[PDB]
Amino acid sequence: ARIAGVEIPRNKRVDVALTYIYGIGKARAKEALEKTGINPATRVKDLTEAEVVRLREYVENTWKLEGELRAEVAANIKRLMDIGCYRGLRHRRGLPVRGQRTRTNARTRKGPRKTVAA
Amino acid sequence: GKGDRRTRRGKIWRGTYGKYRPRKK
Amino acid sequence: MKEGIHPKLVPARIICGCGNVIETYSTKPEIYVEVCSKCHPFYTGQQRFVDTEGRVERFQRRYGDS
Amino acid sequence: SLKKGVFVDDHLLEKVLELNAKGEKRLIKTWSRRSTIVPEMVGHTIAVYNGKQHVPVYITENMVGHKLGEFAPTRTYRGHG
Amino acid sequence: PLDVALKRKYYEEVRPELIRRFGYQNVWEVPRLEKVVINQGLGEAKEDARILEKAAQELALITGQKPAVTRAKKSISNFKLRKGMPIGLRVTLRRDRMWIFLEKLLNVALPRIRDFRGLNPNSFDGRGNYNLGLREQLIFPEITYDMVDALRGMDIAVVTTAETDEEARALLELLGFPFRK
RNA sequence: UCGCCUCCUAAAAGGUAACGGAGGCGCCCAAAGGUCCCCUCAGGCGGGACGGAAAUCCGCCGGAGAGCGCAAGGGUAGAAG
RNA sequence: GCCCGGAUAGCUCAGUCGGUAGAGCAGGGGAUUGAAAAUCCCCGUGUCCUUGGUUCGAUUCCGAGUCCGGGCACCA
RNA sequence: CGCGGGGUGGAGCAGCCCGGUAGCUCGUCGGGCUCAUAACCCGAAGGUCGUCGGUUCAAAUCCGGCCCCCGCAACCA
RNA sequence: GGCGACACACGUGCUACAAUGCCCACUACAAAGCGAUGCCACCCGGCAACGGGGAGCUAAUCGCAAAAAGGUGGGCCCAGUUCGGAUUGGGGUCUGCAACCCGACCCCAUGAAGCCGGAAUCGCUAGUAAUCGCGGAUCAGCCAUGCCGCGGUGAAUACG
Ligand SMILES: [Mg+2]
Ligand SMILES: [Mg+2]
Ligand SMILES: [Mg+2]
Ligand SMILES: [Mg+2]
Ligand SMILES: [Mg+2]
Ligand SMILES: [Mg+2]
Ligand SMILES: [Mg+2]
Ligand SMILES: [Mg+2]
Ligand SMILES: [Mg+2]
Ligand SMILES: [Mg+2]
Ligand SMILES: [Mg+2]
Ligand SMILES: [Mg+2]
Ligand SMILES: [Mg+2]
Ligand SMILES: [Mg+2]
Ligand SMILES: [Mg+2]
Ligand SMILES: [Mg+2]
Ligand SMILES: [Mg+2]
Ligand SMILES: [Mg+2]
Ligand SMILES: [Mg+2]
Ligand SMILES: [Mg+2]
Ligand SMILES: [Mg+2]
Ligand SMILES: [Mg+2]
Ligand SMILES: [Mg+2]
Ligand SMILES: [Mg+2]
Ligand SMILES: [Mg+2]
Ligand SMILES: [Mg+2]
Ligand SMILES: [Mg+2]
Ligand SMILES: [Mg+2]
Ligand SMILES: [Mg+2]
Ligand SMILES: [Mg+2]
Ligand SMILES: [Mg+2]
Ligand SMILES: [Mg+2]
Ligand SMILES: [Mg+2]
Ligand SMILES: [Mg+2]
Ligand SMILES: [Mg+2]
Repeated sequence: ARIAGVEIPRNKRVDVALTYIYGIGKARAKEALEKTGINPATRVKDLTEAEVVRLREYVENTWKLEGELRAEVAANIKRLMDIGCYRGLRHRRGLPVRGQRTRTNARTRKGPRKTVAA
Repeated sequence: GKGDRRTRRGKIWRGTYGKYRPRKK
Repeated sequence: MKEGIHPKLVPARIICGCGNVIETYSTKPEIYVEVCSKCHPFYTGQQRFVDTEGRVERFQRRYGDS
Repeated sequence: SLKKGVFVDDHLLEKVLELNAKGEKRLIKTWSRRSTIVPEMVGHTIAVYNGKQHVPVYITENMVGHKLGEFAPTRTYRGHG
Repeated sequence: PLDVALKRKYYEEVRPELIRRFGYQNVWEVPRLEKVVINQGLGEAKEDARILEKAAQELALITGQKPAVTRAKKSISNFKLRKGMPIGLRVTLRRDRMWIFLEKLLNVALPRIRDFRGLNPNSFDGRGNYNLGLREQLIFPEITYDMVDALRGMDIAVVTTAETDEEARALLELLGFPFRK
């Protein structure tokens, strides 16, 4: 069944199937399992629709999540740019922010190669 | 893996300790 | 409505994070809905739970006391 | 980070706190990019240094903890071609 | 089936608040609510009307009524489109069946819309009807997510007897339409 | 260039020439035919997920500028669509 | 209009005493190569010109059928 | 003037018949092999089709004009 | 301030693409080196980095120290995943006058490319190659995956 936003996981496990939600996994996940007092080894396939509205309510309420979470990250950066700060100029030019080196492979942040002549 | 610091094996590689490699002998 | 190839649309039941919506009158009676906003969680019947704005707020407060 | 901390340079930290209660506000040239900014800095006009020259920067509330050399970038780029 | 809570809710407490607000000499002049028209434009289904037979199946489930099929008005090159083919399903519901559907849409559907900070309040058409549209079909109670092959949204038309939007905004507000203000 | 069709030349009936000005035909359709019943266009603005100048949907204005298998003309929604 | 002849995987297309489908350059996989090309080992419905019909059965029998060749023919 | 052909990546040719997806050789760019260059190998980028109209749903492709290019012709006088 | 630039291009590397594998728990076996301006046991606070407190050692006499693979047990069930951890958001610890440019680390969130790599091309003949952790030099801290060394487990194959 479906937790915050929509994000339906199923089968497999529950502690695992919690990760599949945006904002959640490992730590945040293994936590809400004990704090709603639910067995982590269960498979979300089967469990009482009770524990489900228990688990939904905790997770969905405790911390902000996939819709509102993502949009806040977006919102931090919007502010990191347009403030005019450096950390946000490396946002404007799509370039690596936290330290590192751009003479050679930035690729993850740089996109695929666009080769040129010599 | 040796690069995932959020594992036992990762920290050991990086030489560090923490929640995923606490120090108790 | 022409008679044939058509949903029945018989009085229903339905559920939520809330109790029933006993309006009902639908196809496929007795349906179970994830949760709503109206029933007043989530926006309508405004909770504003979990709420934001700390980021301009934060590096003010902690900052020169620390 | 620091915390037991909050490092600002006395040089201008003075000259800003001065321009607080004098009642007057001016354009202040600093070489200190190592220091932090605000709140008694906000609204002031500071010229930071990039290594080459002194660059005017307007201050405001969301500029909060950001070291003065953020808003004064060091190298020149303008693309490749 | 003639009872239908929202309909009830219109007569006792939507009309009265509407008279007392705009003020109306005549019993009729006050806005009635006619004809929500649901339309799925599907180019998605183009050469395949196999797709279509499930989509129309799906709308009937939510409306209690099957759509007719719109067909291609003219032939247009830049995206496929001989003038023959089916472009989409469209169903016109009124009178009860509109209400029983409108009800679920207000109480259930939009709640289950991801995020949803409220309906656009500029989509009144200026002569005081309101269109809105959805990006997926599984926000309805009648859809189980294991019956979805692929996600196609629709356009919802709502036609008010209200002559202005100012009036039409009120009617739907008081009816319970969540707005982004 | 040579037969056929439309428009001008053609002088408000018909007809009317030039190695005068311009374009089309040598098909097509078992529905694109008969009849009965319905239905009314292009376009403009406003609205609406993917929909963009344009796919579909809703509102208002729109008397014919759309359509009529193909050239032009005549004609035609009180239908020939 | 005739007579018949040419009818196959992707290509030449080869194979009609009825029962089953095949090779070469191709295409891919493997050795071999520093160059490529030989050579060598493996894998391809191609429902064999089309449809009713005849016996167990039909690339393979009969009526129409479809497409193409020189060779005939004819043309108010 | 006249009849026929053509104009498309940098170069040379296809494709235009038969409307819908632009191909080939060289060249160019990045990598390889070599001490190195060449040859050779593995990758790649690059045309809106002379032009303006028109026809169609759609035009390199069918039609009209103009602009070049090649070609043939221009006899009895 | 720059040596840290970034359309690109090459050498050396590291971490991987997973089930002879990943994770969590427990249970083991090394060597060589370092350190009383330093190593810091053990106690307490914190998820943790680490911070307090504080004992022993000029050190076969105390400390770094847990060796890791291995082992035992259970979990994952072939999935772009409990694979893989790049990137980014937020929150902190430490060094240092100072971490914007340019430190390392910890937590929370984010989770990318990647499903064994064209032409080409490198190392190794045995305690070697693979693979696994550990120490020092420099050093405030550290961009060390580097370098110089240490032991753990431990192949294949040479017709010619
Ligand atoms: Mg770095
Ligand atoms: Mg991992
Ligand atoms: Mg500090
Ligand atoms: Mg409006
Ligand atoms: Mg209206
Ligand atoms: Mg004739
Ligand atoms: Mg006329
Ligand atoms: Mg006349
Ligand atoms: Mg006359
Ligand atoms: Mg219109
Ligand atoms: Mg419009
Ligand atoms: Mg007309
Ligand atoms: Mg005509
Ligand atoms: Mg006419
Ligand atoms: Mg080259
Ligand atoms: Mg055109
Ligand atoms: Mg003569
Ligand atoms: Mg250097
Ligand atoms: Mg850099
Ligand atoms: Mg390296
Ligand atoms: Mg210790
Ligand atoms: Mg503790
Ligand atoms: Mg201490
Ligand atoms: Mg150590
Ligand atoms: Mg991928
Ligand atoms: Mg951060
Ligand atoms: Mg720094
Ligand atoms: Mg820096
Ligand atoms: Mg796999
Ligand atoms: Mg490799
Ligand atoms: Mg040797
Ligand atoms: Mg080491
Ligand atoms: Mg050091
Ligand atoms: Mg050290
Ligand atoms: Mg290190």
